[PDB]
Amino acid sequence: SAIRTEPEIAYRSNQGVTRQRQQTKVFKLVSTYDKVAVKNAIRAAYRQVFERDLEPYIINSEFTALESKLSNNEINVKEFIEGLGTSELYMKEFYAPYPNTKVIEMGTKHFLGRAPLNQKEIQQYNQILASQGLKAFIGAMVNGMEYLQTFGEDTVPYRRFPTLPAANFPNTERLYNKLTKQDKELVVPSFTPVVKVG
Amino acid sequence: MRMFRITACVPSQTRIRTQRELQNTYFTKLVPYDNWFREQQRIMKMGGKIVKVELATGRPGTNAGLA
Amino acid sequence: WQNEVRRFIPQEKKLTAGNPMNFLGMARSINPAANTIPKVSAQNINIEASVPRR
Amino acid sequence: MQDAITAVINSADVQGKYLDGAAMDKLKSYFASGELRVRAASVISANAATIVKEAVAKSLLYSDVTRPGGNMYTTRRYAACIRDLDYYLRYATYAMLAGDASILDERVLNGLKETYNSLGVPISSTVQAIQAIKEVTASLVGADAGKEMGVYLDYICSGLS
Amino acid sequence: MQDAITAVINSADVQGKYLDGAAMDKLKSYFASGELRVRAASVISANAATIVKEAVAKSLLYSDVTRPGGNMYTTRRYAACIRDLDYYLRYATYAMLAGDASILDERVLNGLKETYNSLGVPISSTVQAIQAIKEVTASLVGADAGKEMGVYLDYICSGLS
Amino acid sequence: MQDAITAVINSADVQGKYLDGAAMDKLKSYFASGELRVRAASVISANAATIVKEAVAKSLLYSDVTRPGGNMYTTRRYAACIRDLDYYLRYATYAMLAGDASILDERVLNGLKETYNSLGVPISSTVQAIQAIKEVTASLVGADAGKEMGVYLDYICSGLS
Amino acid sequence: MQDAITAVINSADVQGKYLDGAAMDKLKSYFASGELRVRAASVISANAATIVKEAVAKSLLYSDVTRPGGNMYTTRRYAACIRDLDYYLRYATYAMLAGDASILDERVLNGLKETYNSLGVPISSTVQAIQAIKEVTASLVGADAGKEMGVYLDYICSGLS
Amino acid sequence: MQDAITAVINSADVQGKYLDGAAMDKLKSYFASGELRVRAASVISANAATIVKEAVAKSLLYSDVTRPGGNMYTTRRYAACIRDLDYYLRYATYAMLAGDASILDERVLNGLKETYNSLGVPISSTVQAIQAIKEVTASLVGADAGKEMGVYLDYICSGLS
Amino acid sequence: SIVTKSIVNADAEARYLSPGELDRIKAFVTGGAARLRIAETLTGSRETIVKQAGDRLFQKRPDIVSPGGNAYGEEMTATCLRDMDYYLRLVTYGVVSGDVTPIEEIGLVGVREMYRSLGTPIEAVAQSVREMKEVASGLMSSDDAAEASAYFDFVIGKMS
Amino acid sequence: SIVTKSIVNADAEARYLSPGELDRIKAFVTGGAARLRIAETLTGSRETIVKQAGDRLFQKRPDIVSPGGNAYGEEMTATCLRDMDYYLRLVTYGVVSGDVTPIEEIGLVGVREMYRSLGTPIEAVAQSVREMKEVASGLMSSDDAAEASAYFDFVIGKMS
Amino acid sequence: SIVTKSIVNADAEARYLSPGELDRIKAFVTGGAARLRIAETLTGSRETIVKQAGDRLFQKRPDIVSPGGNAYGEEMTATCLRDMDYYLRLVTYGVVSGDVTPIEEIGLVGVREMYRSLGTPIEAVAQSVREMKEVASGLMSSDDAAEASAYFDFVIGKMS
Ligand SMILES: *[C@@H](C)[C@H]1/C(=C/c2[nH]c(/C=C3N=C(/C=C4\NC(=O)C(CC)=C4C)C(C)=C\3CCC(=O)O)c(CCC(=O)O)c2C)NC(=O)[C@@H]1C
Ligand SMILES: *[C@@H](C)[C@H]1/C(=C/c2[nH]c(/C=C3N=C(/C=C4\NC(=O)C(CC)=C4C)C(C)=C\3CCC(=O)O)c(CCC(=O)O)c2C)NC(=O)[C@@H]1C
Ligand SMILES: *[C@@H](C)[C@H]1/C(=C/c2[nH]c(/C=C3N=C(/C=C4\NC(=O)C(CC)=C4C)C(C)=C\3CCC(=O)O)c(CCC(=O)O)c2C)NC(=O)[C@@H]1C
Ligand SMILES: *[C@H](C)[C@H]1/C(=C/c2[nH]c(/C=C3N=C(/C=C4\NC(=O)C(CC)=C4C)C(C)=C\3CCC(=O)O)c(CCC(=O)O)c2C)NC(=O)[C@@H]1C
Ligand SMILES: *[C@H](C)[C@H]1/C(=C/c2[nH]c(/C=C3N=C(/C=C4\NC(=O)C(CC)=C4C)C(C)=C\3CCC(=O)O)c(CCC(=O)O)c2C)NC(=O)[C@@H]1C
Ligand SMILES: *[C@H](C)[C@H]1/C(=C/c2[nH]c(/C=C3N=C(/C=C4\NC(=O)C(CC)=C4C)C(C)=C\3CCC(=O)O)c(CCC(=O)O)c2C)NC(=O)[C@@H]1C
Ligand SMILES: *[C@H](C)[C@H]1/C(=C/c2[nH]c(/C=C3N=C(/C=C4\NC(=O)C(CC)=C4C)C(C)=C\3CCC(=O)O)c(CCC(=O)O)c2C)NC(=O)[C@@H]1C
Ligand SMILES: *[C@H](C)[C@H]1/C(=C/c2[nH]c(/C=C3N=C(/C=C4\NC(=O)C(CC)=C4C)C(C)=C\3CCC(=O)O)c(CCC(=O)O)c2C)NC(=O)[C@@H]1C
Ligand SMILES: *[C@H](C)[C@H]1/C(=C/c2[nH]c(/C=C3N=C(/C=C4\NC(=O)C(CC)=C4C)C(C)=C\3CCC(=O)O)c(CCC(=O)O)c2C)NC(=O)[C@@H]1C
Ligand SMILES: *[C@H](C)[C@H]1/C(=C/c2[nH]c(/C=C3N=C(/C=C4\NC(=O)C(CC)=C4C)C(C)=C\3CCC(=O)O)c(CCC(=O)O)c2C)NC(=O)[C@@H]1C
Repeated sequence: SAIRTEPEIAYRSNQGVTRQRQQTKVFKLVSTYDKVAVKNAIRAAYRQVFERDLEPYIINSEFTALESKLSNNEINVKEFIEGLGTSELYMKEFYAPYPNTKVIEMGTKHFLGRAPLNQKEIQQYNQILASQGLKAFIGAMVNGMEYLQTFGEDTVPYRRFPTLPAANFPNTERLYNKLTKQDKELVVPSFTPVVKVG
Repeated sequence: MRMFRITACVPSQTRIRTQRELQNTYFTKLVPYDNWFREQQRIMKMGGKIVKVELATGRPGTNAGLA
Repeated sequence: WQNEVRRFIPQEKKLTAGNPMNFLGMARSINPAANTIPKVSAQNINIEASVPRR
Repeated sequence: MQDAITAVINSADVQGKYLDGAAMDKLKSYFASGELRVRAASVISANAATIVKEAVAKSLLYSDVTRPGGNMYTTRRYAACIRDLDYYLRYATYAMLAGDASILDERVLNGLKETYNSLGVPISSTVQAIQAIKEVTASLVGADAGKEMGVYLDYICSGLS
Repeated sequence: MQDAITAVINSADVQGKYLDGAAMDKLKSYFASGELRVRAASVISANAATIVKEAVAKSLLYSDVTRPGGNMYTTRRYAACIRDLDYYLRYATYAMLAGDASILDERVLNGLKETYNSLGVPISSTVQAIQAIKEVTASLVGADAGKEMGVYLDYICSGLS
Repeated sequence: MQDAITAVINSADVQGKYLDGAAMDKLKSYFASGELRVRAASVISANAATIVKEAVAKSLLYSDVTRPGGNMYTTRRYAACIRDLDYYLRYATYAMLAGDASILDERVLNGLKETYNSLGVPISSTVQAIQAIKEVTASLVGADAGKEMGVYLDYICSGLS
Repeated sequence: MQDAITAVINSADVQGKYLDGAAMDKLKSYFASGELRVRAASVISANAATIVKEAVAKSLLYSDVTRPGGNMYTTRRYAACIRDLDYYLRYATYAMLAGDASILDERVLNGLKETYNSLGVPISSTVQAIQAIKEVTASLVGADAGKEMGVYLDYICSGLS
Repeated sequence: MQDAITAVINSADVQGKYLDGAAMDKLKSYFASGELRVRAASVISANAATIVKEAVAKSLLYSDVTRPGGNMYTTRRYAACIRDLDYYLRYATYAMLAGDASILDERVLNGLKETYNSLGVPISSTVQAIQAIKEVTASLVGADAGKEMGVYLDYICSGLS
Repeated sequence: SIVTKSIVNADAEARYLSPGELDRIKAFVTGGAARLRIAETLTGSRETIVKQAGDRLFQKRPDIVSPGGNAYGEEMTATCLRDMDYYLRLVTYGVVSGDVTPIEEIGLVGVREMYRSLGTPIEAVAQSVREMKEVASGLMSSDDAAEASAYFDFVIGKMS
Repeated sequence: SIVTKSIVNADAEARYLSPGELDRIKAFVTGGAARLRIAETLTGSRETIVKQAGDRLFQKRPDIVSPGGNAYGEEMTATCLRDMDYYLRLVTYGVVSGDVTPIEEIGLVGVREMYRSLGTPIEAVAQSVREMKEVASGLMSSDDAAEASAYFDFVIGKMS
Repeated sequence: SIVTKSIVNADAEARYLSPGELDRIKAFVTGGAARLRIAETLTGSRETIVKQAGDRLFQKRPDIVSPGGNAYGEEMTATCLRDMDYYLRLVTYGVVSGDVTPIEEIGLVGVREMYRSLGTPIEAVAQSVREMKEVASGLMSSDDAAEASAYFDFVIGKMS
C-alpha cells in the first residue's frame, strides 16, 4: 500500500535484528597445521576478549607461550581463552578500572557473548569474585556448561543474539552497541525482584 | 603449576555437525590441576570417555612448592 | 479533679515474631543445665602417645 | 517466580507469623481452582499451535505489516513472530497455573518494551495479537478458565502498553 | 522550525561559507515545486473536514475502540481524536508547504509517544488513521501532489512508531 | 547415563524386538524396588555428611594415610579426599536410584583410576574408605537397602582396583 | 585508580616538569604517614572478620532490619550483607594503604546507589553499618589511623548517601 | 476520583451494559451505609485536631524520632508531620464518604513513597502513627464506622508500605 | 511450591507442562487437606516441639550452653529457640507448598556463611532440627510424620 | 619464598623480574639470618609455647574440653595440641620462607572443609593461634615480634 | 547566619553583594570574638540560667503548674525545662551565627502549630525565654548583654 517514500524506505531497510548476526565470521580452529589460520584464530581471540587488537597495550606479546602451546596443539582454544582471561592484561583493562558488577558484565560479554541471565547468576558470580578472585571466576564461566554447548573447545567466542530469557537480548544489545570505555554506567546493575522474599 | 595432560573422546549425541569435528571430538589437551576436576566432571556429563590421563607436569605427592 | 500525667518512656513497642524477647520466658522455663568447669591443666599431657593411633 | 500459595507464604513471612485460618482459606480457594487450572492448561498445551494460528489469521494477516517492507515480512521475522506469540501463550499458561502474575513481569515483561522499541515492533499490533489469543482461548476453554486466561493475557497487554 | 530553503541556509552556515551553485539549484528546485505545494495546501485547507471525516469513517468506526470501554468511546474523547487528526493533517500541510520534516519533531512528535502511552491511546489505530488520511489526501490532490503528503504523514507514522 | 528401565530398553533394542515377558518381569521388579530405593535415598541425603564423617573416622583417621608422609596429609589433600568420598556417596546413591551401574561406569570410573595412579593416591586406602562408607550406610539405612547400596559401592571398589 | 604518590607523579607529568618542592614535601608527608598506614593494614588484615562481626552485632543485629520484613532477613540476604561489608572494609583498607579515595570512587561508588535502589537495600542501614565498622576500627587500630580510616569510611557513606 | 456510586456507573459503562442486580444491591448497601458515614463525618470533623493530638501523644512523643537526630525534631518538621497526619485523617474521611479508595490512590499515595524516601521520613513510624489514628477514631466514632475508617487508614498504610 | 517447581522445569526445557507434572499438580491439589492438617498440627504444637527439642539438644550438646559456648546466657538460649521456631516455620511452609523451594529461598542459602559469621556450630543446628523432627514425628501420625520428615530431612541434609 | 612469588608474577606477566622485586629479594637474603634465628628459637621453644597457648585457649573457651565438645577427653585434647604444634611448625616454615605461600598451601586452603567435616570450632582454632601469637611475642625479642606476629596474624586472618 | 541571609537577598535580587553588606560581614568577622565569649559563657552557665528562669516562671505563672495544666506534672515540668534548654541552644546558635536564621529555621517555623497541637501557651514560653534574658543580663557582662539580650528580644517578639 501507499507510495513507500525514501525516508521510511531507509527506515524499514534496517528494521529488525541488525545484520551483524549474519555478517560475522565464526573462528573455529579446524586444524593446527595451517599456521596462518592459527594466527588468525589467535588475533580473533585477542579481539574478542579485549574488544580490540592488543597492539597499543603490550610491551611485547605476553601470551606468546599460549600461542606456542596452541600452535603445538596440546592446548585447545578453550584453554587459550581461559589463559587470556587469567592474565594481567585482562585485569588491568577490565577488572582494575571497574566495579565487580561491571566486571561480571564485561566478563560475560567477552566470554559468554551475552548479558547475565538473572540475579541468581549475578549472585553466583559475585560470590566467586568475593571469595576466590577473578581467575576462578574466568575458569568457572569458561568451564561451565553453557560455554561448551555454545562454542565448544575449538571455537573463539563471538557476540551472541539470544532470545531467552527476558531482558537478556536488550542488555546484550546495549552492552555490545557501546564501544570500549564509552561510559562507566551499569547496563544491567541487578534485576529488580517482582516479589521480595521476606 | 602441576597441570595434567589428557586424551578424551567426546562424541556428539544431539546434533549432526556438518563441519570438521575431530579437533573437539578426539583431542589431547593440557588441563591445570585446580581446573581438572571441573573439566573431568564436564566431560563425563557431556558423555566423553577419558582414554588417557597423566601428570605430565610436576611431581606427584608433593606437599609444598606446588605453585 | 484528677490529672493524667504521662511518662518519660513512650508507649511500649509491641513485641513481634522475630524478636527473641518472646522466647526469653521459655528459655527461662527450660533453664538449660550448663557444664561444670573442666579441671584439666594440659601441662601434664604429652603429645607423643595420647594422640590416638589406629 | 511466585504462585498463589507462595504468595500466601511470603505474606505470612514478611510479618513473621505462621499460617492462620485465612491463609488456609486462601489455600483452599486455590485448591478449588486447581482442577480448572489443570484442565485449561492441558487443553491449551494440546491445542497451542492452533490458537496462535487462528490469532495471527484473525489479527495479523493481510495487512500493511505483512505486506512487503513491514515487520511481519521477511520470513525469519514471521517465524520470530509465531515464536513470540507461542512464548506469550506459554507464559500465560504458566501464570494461569500459578494464580499470580509474577512470572509475567519477571520473565516476559522485563525489558520487553525497549526490546520492541529497539526492534521497531508495532506495540498496539502486538497488543491486538494477544487480544486475538484472548478470545480464541476464551472460545476454546470456556468462560471461567477463559476469564483467568484473559486476566493474565491482558495483564501482558497492559504491561506492553 | 525549518523548511527546505532555511535548510539550505543552515547547511551553508554549518560549513561557514556562502551559497554555492548547488545551493542555488536546490533553491530553484524548491521554487519549481512551490506552485504545486501551494495548490495542494489550498485544496487540503478547503476540504480538511472531509478528509478526516472519510478517514475516520473508513478506519475507525465499528471497532473495539469505538465500542464502549474503548478509547474512541465517550464523545469528549471522540471529538478529541477528531481534533488530533485535524492537528496531524494541518501540520502535515505545514510540512508539505515547507519542504522539510522538522516541524513534525519540533511541534508534533515531541513527547507525542509518551503522551499516547500515558493516555492509553492505541498506537496502531492512530497509525492506520494516518494511513487513511494519506490515502484520502492522495486520492484528492493527485499522485504527484499527494507524494509529499505521503512523505510527511509517513514521517508522522515513523516518528510515532 | 542409563537406569534399569533404559537398560531393559537398550537390551531389547540391540537385538531389535519388543519387550518380552522377562523384560516385563524386570520392569515389575524395579517398580517394586522403587519404594525402598526412594526411602533409602531420603535417608542417605539426610546423613550424607554423617556417613562420610563416621567412615573416615573409623577407617583413615589417626593412621599412616593422614600422618605426615601420607597422601592425606595437608588440608588440601584432606579436603580433596573428603570431596572424593562425598562424590562417591552421592553417585552411588544415584546408582541406587537408577538400579544400574552405567552412571558409575560413565561418570565415576572413566579416567579416575589412571588419575589416582598419576597422583599417587592409594587405591587400597580409597577402597577401605568406600568399605567404611558401605558399613556405615548399611547400619544407617538397613540391611535390605544397604545390600544394593553396598553392591554399587563394591562396584566402585572393583572398578578402582 | 591512583594513590597519592602516583597522584603527585601524574600532577607533575600533566604540566610536564620534574619533581618540584611541592612534590617533595607531599612525598615527605606520604612517607611520614607510611609506617602508621602499613601497621593499620597489618592489624586490619589480622583481625579482618572481627570488625565486620561485631559491627553487624553492634548496628544491624536484633532490629527490624534483621527481623522478618526487613532486608537483612533471610540467610542469603544476610550473607550478601556480610559480603558487602567485607567488600567495604577491604576497599577502605586499600584506600588507607593508597592515601587516596580513587579506589573508593572508582571500584565501589559508581553504580552502587542505583543497584541498591534496584535491590531495595536500605542506604541508611548500610550507613549505620559503615559507622559501626568505623567505631570498631577506631577501637582496634588507634586514634590517627582510626580517624583516617573513618575519613575513608564516611567518604563511602557520603558517596552512597 | 470516584465514589462507590460513580465507580459502579463507570464499571457498568466499561462493561457496556445497564445496571444489573449486583449494581442495584451494591447501591442499596451504599444507601444503607450513608447515614453511618455522615455521622462519622460529623464526629471526625468535630474532633479533627484532638484525634491527631492523642494519636501523636500515644504513638511518637518522647521517642527517638522526636529526639535530635530523629526526623520529627525541629518545629518545622514536627508541624509538617502534624499536617501529614491531618492530611491522612481528612483524606480517610473523604474515602469513607466515597466508599472508594480512588482519592487515596490519586491524591495521597501518588508519589508519596519516593517523596518520603527522598525526605528520609520513617515509614514504619508513620504507619504506626496512622495506626494510632485508627485506634483513636475507632474508640471515638464507634465500632463499625471505626472499622471502615480503619480499613481506609490501613489502605493508606499498605500503600505507604 | 510444586507448581512453581514444575513451571520452572518446563520453562527451563522451553515447553508446556508434561502430563506427569500436570497430574502431580492434580494429585497435590486434591490431597492438600492432609498437608494443611499437618501444618495446623505443627502450628498448634509450635511451642512444645521447640521447647522439648531445645531441652533434648542441650542435654545432648551441653557445650553450646557452657561458658565459651555460642548460646550461653538465657537471652542466647532465647535466640537459639528463636532459630528453632524459624526452622519449624520453614518446615511448615515446605509442607504447605509441597516443595522445598521456600525453605531454600528463606533459610538454607548462605546459612553456612551466616553461622560462620555468628560463630554458631552448624552441626549443632542440624542436631537441633533433627530433634525437632524427632519430637514432631513422636507427636504426629506416622504417615504425617513421614510427610513432615521429608522436609525435615531436606533441612537436615542442607545444614549438615 | 618471596623469590617464588616474584618468579610467579614475572612468569605470569611474561617478563624478567622487576628491579623492585630484585631488591626486595636482596632485602630478604640480608634478613634471612634473623629469619633463621627466629626459626630455630621457635624450634627450641615449641613445647612451652604450645602448652601455654593451649592453657590460655582453655581459659578463654572452656567449652572446647568440656563434655559434648570436639576436644573432650585427654585423647581429644592431645590431638588439639598436636594441631596447634602443626600450625606452629607451619608458621616457622613461613617465617623461614619469607612469604605465606607455604603456610597457605599446607594448612589454610581446604581447612574449612576439613574442620567442618571434623565439627571443629574454627574460630576457637583462630583464638588458639592468637594465644600462640601472644606467647611467642612474650617469649621472643621485640623487634622480631612484629615480623613473626605478622605471619601469625596472616594465619588469624585466613583462619577466622 | 548574616552572610547566608545577605547572600540569599543578593541571589534573589540578581546582583553581587552590596559594598555596605560586605562592610557588614567585615564588621561581623572583626567583632566575632565577643560572640564566641557569649557562646562559651552560656555553655558554661547553661544549667543555672535555666534553673533561675524555670523557677521564676513557676513563681510568676502558677496556672502553668496548677492541676489541670499542661505543665502540671513533674514529668511535664521536666519537658518544659527541655523546651527551655532547646531555646537556650537556639540562642547560642544564633549568637554564633550572627543572625536570627538558625533560631527561625529550627525552633520558630511551625512552632505555633506544634504548640497548639500540644495545648501549651506560647505567651508563657515567650515569658520563659524573656526570663532567660533577664537572668542572662544579671549573670553576664553588660556590653555583651546588649547583643545576647537583643537576640532574646527577637525570640520573645517573634514567639509572643
Ligand atoms: C501455493 C503456491 C501454495 C500456498 C500458498 C499460500 N501462502 C499463503 C499465505 C502467506 N504466504 C506468505 C508468504 C511470505 N512472507 C514473506 O515474507 C515471504 C518471502 C518474501 C513469503 C513467501 C504470507 C505472509 C502469508 C500470509 C498471508 C499474507 O499474504 O500476508 C496462503 C494463504 C493462507 C490463508 O489461509 O490465508 C496460501 C494459500 N498454499 C498451498 O497449498 C500451496 C502449497
Ligand atoms: C438516529 C438516532 C440519528 C443518527 C445516528 C447515527 N449515529 C451514528 C454513528 C455513531 N454514533 C456514535 C455515538 C456515541 N459515542 C459515544 O461515545 C456516545 C455516548 C455514550 C455516543 C452516543 C458513534 C461512536 C458512532 C460511530 C459508529 C458506531 O457505530 O460506533 C450513525 C452511523 C453513521 C455512519 O455512517 O456509520 C448513525 C446513523 N443519524 C441520524 O440521521 C439520526 C438523527
Ligand atoms: C513551660 C514554660 C512550657 C511547657 C512545655 C511543654 N513542652 C511539652 C512537650 C514538647 N515540647 C516540644 C518542643 C520542641 N521540639 C523541638 O524539636 C524543639 C526545638 C526546635 C522544641 C522546643 C515537643 C516536640 C513536645 C512534645 C513531646 C516532647 O517532649 O518531645 C509539654 C508536654 C505536652 C504533653 O501533652 O505531653 C509541655 C507541658 N508548658 C508550658 O506551658 C510552657 C510552654
Ligand atoms: C509478531 C507478530 C510482531 C513483531 C515482533 C517481532 N519480534 C521479533 C524478535 C524478538 N522478540 C523478542 C522478544 C522477547 N524476548 C523474550 O524473552 C520474550 C518473552 C519470552 C519476548 C516476547 C526478542 C528478544 C527478539 C529477537 C530474537 C530473534 O532472534 O529475533 C521479531 C524479529 C526481528 C528480527 O530481525 O528477527 C519480530 C518481527 N513484529 C510485528 O510486526 C508483529 C506485530
Ligand atoms: C559410515 C561410513 C560408518 C559409520 C559412521 C559413524 N560415524 C560416527 C561419528 C563420527 N564420525 C566422525 C568422523 C569425522 N568427522 C570429521 O569432521 C571428519 C573429517 C572431515 C571425519 C572423518 C567423528 C569425529 C564422529 C564423532 C562425532 C559425531 O558423532 O558426529 C558415528 C556415530 C558414533 C556414535 O554413536 O557416537 C557413526 C555410527 N558407522 C558405520 O557403521 C558406517 C559403516
Ligand atoms: C585444637 C586447637 C582444636 C581442635 C582440634 C582437633 N583436631 C582434630 C582432628 C584433626 N586435625 C587434623 C589436622 C591437620 N592435618 C593436617 O595435615 C594439617 C595441616 C598440617 C592439620 C592442621 C586432622 C587430620 C584431624 C583428624 C584426626 C587425625 O589426625 O587423624 C580433632 C579430633 C576430632 C575427631 O577425632 O573427630 C580435634 C579435637 N578442636 C577444638 O575444638 C580446638 C579448638
Ligand atoms: C580419599 C578417599 C583418598 C585420596 C584422595 C585424593 N584425591 C585427590 C585429588 C583428586 N581426586 C580426583 C578424583 C575424582 N574425579 C572425579 O571425577 C571423581 C568422582 C566425581 C573423583 C573421586 C581428582 C580429579 C583429583 C584432582 C583434582 C583436585 O584435587 O581438585 C587428592 C590430592 C592429590 C594431590 O597431590 O593434591 C587426594 C589426596 N587419597 C588418599 O590418600 C585418601 C585415601
Ligand atoms: C549490608 C550492609 C546491607 C545490605 C546488603 C545486601 N547486598 C545485597 C546484594 C548485592 N550487593 C551488591 C553490591 C556491590 N557490587 C559491587 O560491585 C560492590 C563492590 C565490589 C558491591 C558492594 C551486589 C552486586 C549484590 C547482588 C549480588 C549478591 O547478592 O551478592 C543484598 C541482597 C539483595 C537481593 O536479595 O538480591 C543485600 C541484602 N542490605 C541490608 O539490609 C544490610 C543493611
Ligand atoms: C509524620 C507522620 C512523619 C514525617 C513527616 C514529614 N513530612 C514532611 C514533609 C512533607 N510531607 C508531604 C506529604 C504530602 N503532601 C501532600 O500534598 C500529600 C497528599 C495530599 C501528602 C501525603 C510532602 C510532600 C512533604 C514535603 C513538603 C514539605 O516540605 O512539607 C516532613 C518534612 C521534611 C523536611 O525535610 O522538612 C516531615 C518531617 N516524618 C516523621 O518523622 C514523622 C514520623
Ligand atoms: C541454637 C540451636 C543454635 C545457635 C543460635 C543462635 N542464633 C543466633 C543469632 C542469629 N540467628 C539468625 C538466623 C536467621 N535469620 C534468618 O533470616 C533465618 C531464616 C528465617 C535464620 C535461621 C540471625 C539473623 C541471628 C542474629 C541475631 C538476630 O536475631 O538477628 C545467636 C546469637 C549470636 C550472637 O552473637 O548474638 C545464637 C546463639 N547457637 C548455638 O550454639 C545453637 C547451635
